[PDB]
Amino acid sequence: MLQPKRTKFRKMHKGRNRGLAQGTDVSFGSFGLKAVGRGRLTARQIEAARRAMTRAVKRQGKIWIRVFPDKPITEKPLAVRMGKGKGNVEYWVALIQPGKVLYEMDGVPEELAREAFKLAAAKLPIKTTFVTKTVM
Amino acid sequence: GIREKIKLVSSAGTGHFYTTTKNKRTKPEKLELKKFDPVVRQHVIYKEAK
Amino acid sequence: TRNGRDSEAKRLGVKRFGGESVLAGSIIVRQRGTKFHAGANVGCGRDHTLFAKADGKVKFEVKGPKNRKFISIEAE
Amino acid sequence: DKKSARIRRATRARRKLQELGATRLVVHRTPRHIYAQVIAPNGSEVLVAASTVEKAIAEQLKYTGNKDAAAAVGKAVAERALEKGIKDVSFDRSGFQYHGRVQALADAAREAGLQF
Amino acid sequence: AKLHDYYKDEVVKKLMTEFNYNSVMQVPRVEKITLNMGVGEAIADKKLLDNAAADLAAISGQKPLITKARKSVAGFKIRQGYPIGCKVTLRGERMWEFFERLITIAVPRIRDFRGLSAKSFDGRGNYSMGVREQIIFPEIDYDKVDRVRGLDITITTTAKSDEEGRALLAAFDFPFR
Amino acid sequence: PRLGDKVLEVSNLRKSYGDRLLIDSLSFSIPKGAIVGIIGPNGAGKSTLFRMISGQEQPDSGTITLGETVKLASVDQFRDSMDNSKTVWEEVSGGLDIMKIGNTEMPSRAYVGRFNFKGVDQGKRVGELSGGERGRLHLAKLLQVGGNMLLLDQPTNDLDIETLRALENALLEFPGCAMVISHDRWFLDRIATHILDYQDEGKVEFFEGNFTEYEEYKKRTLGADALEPKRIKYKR
Amino acid sequence: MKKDIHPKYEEITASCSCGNVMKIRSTVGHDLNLDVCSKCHPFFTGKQRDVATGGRVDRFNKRFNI
RNA sequence: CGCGGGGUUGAGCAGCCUGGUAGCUCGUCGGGCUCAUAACCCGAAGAUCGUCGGUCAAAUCCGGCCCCCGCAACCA
RNA sequence: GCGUCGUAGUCCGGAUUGGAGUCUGCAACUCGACUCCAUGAAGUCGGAAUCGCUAGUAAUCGUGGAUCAGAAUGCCACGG
RNA sequence: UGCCUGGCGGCCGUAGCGCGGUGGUCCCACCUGACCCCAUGCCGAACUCAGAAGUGAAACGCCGUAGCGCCGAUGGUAGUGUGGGGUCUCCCCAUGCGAGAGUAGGGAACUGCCAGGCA
RNA sequence: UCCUCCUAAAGAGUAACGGAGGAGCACGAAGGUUGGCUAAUCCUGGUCGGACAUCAGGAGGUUAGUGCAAUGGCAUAAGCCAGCUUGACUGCGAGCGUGACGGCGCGAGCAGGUGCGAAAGCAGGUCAUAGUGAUCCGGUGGUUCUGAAUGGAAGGGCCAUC
Ligand SMILES: Nc1ncnc2c1ncn2[C@@H]1O[C@H](COP(=O)(O)OP(=O)(O)OP(=O)(O)O)[C@@H](O)[C@H]1O
Ligand SMILES: [Mg+2]
Ligand SMILES: [Mg+2]
Ligand SMILES: [Mg+2]
Ligand SMILES: [Mg+2]
Ligand SMILES: [Mg+2]
Ligand SMILES: [Mg+2]
Ligand SMILES: [Mg+2]
Ligand SMILES: [Mg+2]
Ligand SMILES: [Mg+2]
Ligand SMILES: [Mg+2]
Ligand SMILES: [Mg+2]
Ligand SMILES: [Mg+2]
Ligand SMILES: [Mg+2]
Ligand SMILES: [Mg+2]
Ligand SMILES: [Mg+2]
Ligand SMILES: [Mg+2]
Repeated sequence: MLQPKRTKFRKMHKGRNRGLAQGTDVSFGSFGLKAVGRGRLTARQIEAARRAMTRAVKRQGKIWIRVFPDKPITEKPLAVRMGKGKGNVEYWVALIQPGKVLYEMDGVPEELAREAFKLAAAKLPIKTTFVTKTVM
Repeated sequence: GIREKIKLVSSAGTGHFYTTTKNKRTKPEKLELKKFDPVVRQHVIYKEAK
Repeated sequence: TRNGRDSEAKRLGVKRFGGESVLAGSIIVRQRGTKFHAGANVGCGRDHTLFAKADGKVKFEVKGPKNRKFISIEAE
Repeated sequence: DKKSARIRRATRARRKLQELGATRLVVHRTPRHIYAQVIAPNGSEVLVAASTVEKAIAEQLKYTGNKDAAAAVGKAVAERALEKGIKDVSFDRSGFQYHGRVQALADAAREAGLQF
Repeated sequence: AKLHDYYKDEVVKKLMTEFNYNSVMQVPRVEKITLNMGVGEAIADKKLLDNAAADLAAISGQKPLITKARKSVAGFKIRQGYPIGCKVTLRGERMWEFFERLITIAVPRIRDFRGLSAKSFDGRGNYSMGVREQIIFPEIDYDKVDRVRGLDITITTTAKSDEEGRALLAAFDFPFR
Repeated sequence: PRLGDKVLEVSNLRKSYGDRLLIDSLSFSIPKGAIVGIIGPNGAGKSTLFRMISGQEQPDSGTITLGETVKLASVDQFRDSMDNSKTVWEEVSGGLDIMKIGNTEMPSRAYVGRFNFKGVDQGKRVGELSGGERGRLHLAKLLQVGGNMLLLDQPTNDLDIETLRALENALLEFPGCAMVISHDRWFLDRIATHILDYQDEGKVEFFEGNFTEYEEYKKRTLGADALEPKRIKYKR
Repeated sequence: MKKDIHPKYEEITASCSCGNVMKIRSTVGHDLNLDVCSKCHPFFTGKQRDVATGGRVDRFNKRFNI
């Protein structure tokens, strides 16, 4: 489910999601799933979009997951007033900004790779694209 | 607060005293130090008292 | 809730910046540890406060083998 | 190491003296000789010096490098400083324990008119 | 003393020829000898330390220092400050005398003696050897101290290698293997 | 430790300091599991007997043979050896958290607390103490050698009756041997199995049994006399 | 040293069972007589003495006197 | 999850009191008494003190979690 | 009758082991008896409870015999 | 002035680590002895005192060498003060400032006052 | 109520029933000085000794330590050991910082006496920041300052203190 072990602090601030991404190049695999849009991307969406890639190739290739949630997102319970502290931690999300490479894969043909990435991008809430390794 | 207040009387015969604290459990002995006496303007030995 | 207490601000920081013409005994910088060190014609109180020892302009320098910030006072 | 542990042995006195701006009388005590010189408060300009290596002192001593050699150099530098004008000095231990021929060099110069 | 002169005469002319040294001082030499008696289980009472100190005062011509614990470890239930061992360092004349009365009177008295495992070096020519018994030396006549305290001896030499130290120690005819 | 059937035998004991002699023509043998109450007038050799028995004096005749399986623990009259400058823990334990009593080992805090000295009380200075606690700490300090031969020289000096009954109980399940000097006839009546009564002209009577039948032996060899005191005065 | 802190260091002349009398300084106060010394070294005899292993079929041939 | 309490052998309970020391009754096992079984007598065995952890040192002190048991959920 | 050991796990205790052997037997490993050297374990008189014995008996010491090539601390008899 | 060595500084890795060869006139370190003032929670290991038979082995100090450490542009990017505009949880335009990381590369320090050799 | 960190937008300051922790002491040495010393962790060898006890030498370069939370600091050590002592002094104080005020803090230097050091010098408590309670009313010791006709006293006042 990709939830960190032994975190220093339990609750974090809201923060802001600004700027452009850093891991914008395919490094290990030959085909990557670059994100174009911006937003936050939870742990279950990572899991649900990995069981779809794994079924498409279904025996072969290495699947690299570059993003990791490591960010607590709280919420107040139902029918409670404002104040009286901060809400309990429920799920963990990974902040995504344009240019970030989310998933990447090696060992499969380009056309079958494109099929697995299209199935992967129907579970993700941001506009993502398909990118291939280069030589710099 | 286990330390109790004690006063260092002046042995020079005048009425003058400092005031400090002392753990009467760990140190049941009687303190004595050479301090200053403004009344006489000399260094005299001060011994503790209630 | 369980938390929700703080402590009053202590108002540290440099008081006389670079180039100030200070008087004798005037406080130059309040600090907790020893961020700046005491150079020529300055002292250091028990609070690590740096105070002018003689009147004159302040000068900040990074002299030393460990690259430490020093505060000194010119005789101007 | 000997010398490295010696510079650190006498750095606080070397630094306190500089902060006071006092002329210092440094002492170097090798097993074969002993040296002494006086430096300006800044530390760059050195005014006078005397040592057992110097021939005018080594001429009279059978063995340079003992107490009777220290008394020679101590008196020699004191007679050299007082002719110039330096009468206010601060003794610089420089790391060597102030017991042996380091001391005799101090006492001889002190007795020879140096005010410290 | 006698062993020091033995060195100065017929160990220098041996080792300089053996290793083709280019200078006199390049020959290795012994600098110090250390005797350790880690009394260990003495947290119970101090008599185990007093008697061990007397033991080291007997074997060695000095008085032993008491070395205490450095780190509090609960695996052996000891905490920092506890006195745990007795140690004697010997340099010079007393080192030579102890060496003489070790390799002459002491070391052949070992029960089931077969010699010293010459492999047991620490890679710098320093040699370490336990004794497992206290009765080897004539300074104490058996039925005086209850326990049989085994101790450890360490010869420290100035060899930059290990075969140099081995050759030095074989020049004095050690019971090597 | 396990104690054999030859505990202590003295034969033809004789002692004197100058002209006046304390003990002469004294002999006995002590069996296993015995408590020996020693009684007599003040200054009659009772403590000198213990000094002889544990390597401190020399008889005029000799032959005080102990057993080969005897370990001796002694407790004397005066609490003077220990210094009035240490806490109870530092004094009894010697600063060690583990205390090997004879064979086994016990924590020092627990061992000292078995004598009614709790965690708070284990910080009190010895000079800043009472008489009864002084005696209790004396006993706890000198009874840690774990030897099965107790030589107690008036251990009931300044102990309340509750601690007295505690000692009376604790002296009966102890499997070794004990020799107690005491002027407390009521204390010794409970625990005494053998008697060492001193008399005039250096007579040291040895009798087997408790005071109850010692009185019957006296009434068998009866002598009746009641003119005990003189009761004169101090001043005119 | 430290001025009467250590036990006395006296020059005894100990002896062996075959002689080997030599001058060594030790904290004994009395020159003891003991067993062999390095002069009577079991360094050229003791090694083969310790060996007490080997030989079973030769034992059979001794039992096979028939 | 708003507030409290508790978790000690196979069962029921002490000891959590301000830190160094695991206890009672029943139950189990092995002998004895009896024609045999109960009852009774003697001897012995056992618990990582809920769990993840956080003082030389804790079952006790502190927190995370699990379970169970109570209480409160009022004025419109 | 004479000595020694002087109350100690011992000059008590003879278990269990390592070697060397002798016999009967076609054959001694599982699985015999005994001998020699060394090794020297529990054990310091025994909880609840329980057994025999009235006289040459109880207690203690030794000898013999049936089975049997070899193999009794058992069984059956005899005396002090 | 050349040349090397010692003491006190300036400036703090472009100056510090590592690899190799080097020097014993003088100076430097080990060195020899320690009874003596002096010291070892044991020891001339260290700190001291007497000296000088050897040695440059160790340790210093010299150079040579790009395995490190270290310094490091130009250009671009991120951010951002003021003024405007968008589909405005984010951006864009005019103007002013302008990183960080990284690349090219530079890289075995320079030096100022005294005493002592040698020439 | 007090202390430390973040929110706090690179001077100071800045709220919430915002996010995480501590205090209501200790020390007669755990203070002052004069000497002296430098940690964690790992590797190899070495009696009972082991994953880890003491010893020996190599790497390591403060990942160590501080009387107790956090932050800043500390090699000239503020960390560790020893000797001698009481400056954990009296009267003052140029000049500053911080508060609406009550108040709180820092401070060279002057006068009297003192400790350490051969001296230069250092010392008006502790590496710093928490360890705390105005006034009234009383208690204790000193002080001719006043003392209701005068001489005393009572009671006040002043200093130290509960
Ligand atoms: N060293 C000695 N020199 C001289 N006289 C001695 C010495 N030791 C003991 N004595 C004498 O012997 C006696 C010692 O006292 P002892 O031990 O007999 O005490 P006690 O009176 O029997 O008992 P308690 O201790 O109950 O008073 C005294 O009479 C004393 O004078
Ligand atoms: Mg026998
Ligand atoms: Mg036999
Ligand atoms: Mg037994
Ligand atoms: Mg027996
Ligand atoms: Mg009948
Ligand atoms: Mg029979
Ligand atoms: Mg027959
Ligand atoms: Mg048969
Ligand atoms: Mg700010
Ligand atoms: Mg505001
Ligand atoms: Mg401190
Ligand atoms: Mg210092
Ligand atoms: Mg300090
Ligand atoms: Mg502090
Ligand atoms: Mg009047
Ligand atoms: Mg009044």
